[PDB]
Amino acid sequence: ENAEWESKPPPPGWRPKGLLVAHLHEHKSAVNRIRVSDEHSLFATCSNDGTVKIWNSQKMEGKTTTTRSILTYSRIGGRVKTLTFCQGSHYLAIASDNGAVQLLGIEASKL
Amino acid sequence: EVVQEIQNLPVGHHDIITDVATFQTTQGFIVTASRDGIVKVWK
Amino acid sequence: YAQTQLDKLKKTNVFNATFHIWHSGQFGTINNFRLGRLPSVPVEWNEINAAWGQTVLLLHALANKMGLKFQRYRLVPYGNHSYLESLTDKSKELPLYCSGGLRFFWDNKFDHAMVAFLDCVQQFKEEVEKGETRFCLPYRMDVEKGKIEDTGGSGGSYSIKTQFNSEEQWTKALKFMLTNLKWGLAWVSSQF
Amino acid sequence: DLEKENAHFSISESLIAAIELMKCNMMS
Amino acid sequence: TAKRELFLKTNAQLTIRCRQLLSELSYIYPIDLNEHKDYFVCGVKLPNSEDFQAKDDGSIAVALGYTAHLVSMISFFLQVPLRYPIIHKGSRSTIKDNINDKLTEKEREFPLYPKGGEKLQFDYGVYLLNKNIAQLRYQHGLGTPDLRQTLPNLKNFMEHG
Repeated sequence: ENAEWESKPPPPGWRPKGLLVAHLHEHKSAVNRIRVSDEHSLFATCSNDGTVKIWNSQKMEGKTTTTRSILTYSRIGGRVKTLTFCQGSHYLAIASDNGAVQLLGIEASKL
Repeated sequence: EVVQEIQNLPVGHHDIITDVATFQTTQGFIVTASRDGIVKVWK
Repeated sequence: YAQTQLDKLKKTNVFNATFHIWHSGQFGTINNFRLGRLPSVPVEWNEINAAWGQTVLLLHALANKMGLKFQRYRLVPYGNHSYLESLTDKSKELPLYCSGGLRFFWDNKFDHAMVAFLDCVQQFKEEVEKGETRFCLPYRMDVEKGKIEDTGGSGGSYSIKTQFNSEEQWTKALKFMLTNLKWGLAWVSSQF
Repeated sequence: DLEKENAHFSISESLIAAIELMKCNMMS
Repeated sequence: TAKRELFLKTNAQLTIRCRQLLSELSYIYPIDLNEHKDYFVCGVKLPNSEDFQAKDDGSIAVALGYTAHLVSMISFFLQVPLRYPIIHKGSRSTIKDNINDKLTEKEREFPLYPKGGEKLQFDYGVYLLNKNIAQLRYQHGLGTPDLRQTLPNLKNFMEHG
């Protein structure tokens, strides 16, 4: 009964005007998933080039500094085709097309 | 209830979009990604 | 998408894209600036100054590209105060910019500046036609009096000097000059 | 003469486009 | 696979033409240098942001207008949108700011030239222009050790591409 459908980020984008604030272009072949974990203020994207890039939720504004990924990881291989942030825990999960599933502890506790 | 839709430098994506998320820190943003690797954080 | 972008770019002239010359129906336009002044359609002096400062830059670029050095005047493309400093004698200041509050008795400087620019364009036309007589510009010019003959129609002549002239004829003369510049640009780009 | 001038502008732009296309093709 | 190879072939020619017609834009706008390390656009100076002070204003305004038009044309040819779009007017150009949340609708336009009383707004406008130049320089992979140097960065970008 206590659990809620509301995801990490409640809806404050009540009405998107269509304005753009960043044009992050680093992947090469095809992005096919996006996750957001506001508990750590991060969000992630995988693709078919074998990389799972982690960005920062506070650096997206790019109002002062440039916008670039905080981390990368391309050792699973194959074609990373899904991922999910682990709620209440400081790690991520990914599943390659090799048929491999692995965790990836994110060092967000230390800054 | 069938809600039909009928018709009477572009910043939009130029290829198939594959996801739409929404993260918020102070004012909610929308995140997207096309099949060519681009990512765009709307407001 | 890539094919569409390539097909668009392959026809994008550099000068034409930068300083686009077009018509508004009654105003000759450069980069969407209105080079004219009509009673039914007012034009603030700042817009006219910008239009002159852009036309000066366009003609300066074309002259440097062709290698021509104008006989009797020098073009100085200053942002919004461009002026022709008379080459033969560097004493007379000819500004292609007016500060409003016209005092025609003392503001002959702007008229002289426009006449000198018409002289430079006449020299440009002379070079273009002498190089190749097969190509002919659409309008004719006379520099002894500062006029543009309407060879594209009834043949009425128009003055480029605002003094002694109406606003409508002035705007039409500048439109003819801009058409001259566009066709000259086409020929210059083709020759290279 | 407004229509004639507009035709002049259109023809000039068409000629510029054709000339540039020919230049690019010769480059190729 | 065949169609993908053909697409890459086409993109090669597209970028070739892009640089071809970006090389001709130097026939209109020259960026120059002299021994004292001052920089000139069309022969008029444009020092770094801090060096504006205690100098003539008209030259600075004219140079900044030329720079604004040059950046706008580069972005147009490359098809790269700008986060603070520009409205070229000459010596009286302006740069917008549609992102900042701490401004009214009217306060989002700033002058890229010295103006009476609006010193801080003029400085913020020059800052926005430097940010735009850094954005363009960063899309291609180049760094920006210092953002106060307007022209040198732009000339380096032109030399690189």
